[PDB]
Amino acid sequence: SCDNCQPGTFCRKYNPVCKSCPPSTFSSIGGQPNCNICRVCAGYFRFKKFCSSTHNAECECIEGFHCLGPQCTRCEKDCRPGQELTKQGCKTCSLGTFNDQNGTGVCRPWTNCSLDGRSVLKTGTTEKDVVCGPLV
Ligand SMILES: *[C@@H]1O[C@H](CO[C@@H]2O[C@@H](C)[C@@H](O)[C@@H](O)[C@@H]2O)[C@@H](O[C@@H]2O[C@H](CO)[C@@H](O[C@@H]3O[C@H](CO)[C@@H](O)[C@H](O)[C@@H]3O)[C@H](O)[C@H]2NC(C)=O)[C@H](O)[C@H]1NC(C)=O
Repeated sequence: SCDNCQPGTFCRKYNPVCKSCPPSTFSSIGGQPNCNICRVCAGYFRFKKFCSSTHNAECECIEGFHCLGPQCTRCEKDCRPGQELTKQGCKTCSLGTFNDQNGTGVCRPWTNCSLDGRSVLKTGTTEKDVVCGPLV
């Protein structure tokens, strides 16, 4: 029977032979009637894993970008200041928080001048921390 075939092959029900998957195709399961066409990673994408007869190629994003979604279906540009990288992609810092860093970092809460026993000299932004004053 055609079900005794190993991975990296294709096999037909009417004439059972475990013929090797040809170049730039693959099969992970076994003795299917076809091989699947190998993925290519170009443009904004790069190869994280390459294709072989047994496994598919897997993609990365280029420098300055990052994978978005389940199986890196798209690339997103790395976050600006005032944004943070989350699972749903770059998102703006919520009120009271900030991030001054470009293409990196995490939204951290504003300095609390009352907690330090000080006055507020300048107000906070999504991209800028509060500036505190003297001690009261
Ligand atoms: C400076 O920080 C104080 C206290 O900060 C506390 O500790 C920090 C390390 C963080 O964990 C903070 O999340 C935490 O607040 C801030 O004062 C607090 O403000 C909150 C939000 O307005 C007050 O909550 C309210 O409390 C009343 C009852 O008192 C409720 O009815 C409201 O529904 C609401 O929950 C909270 O009372 C207050 N806490 C204290 C201990 O004072 C302050 O906002 C902050 N200042 C600045 C300028 O950012």
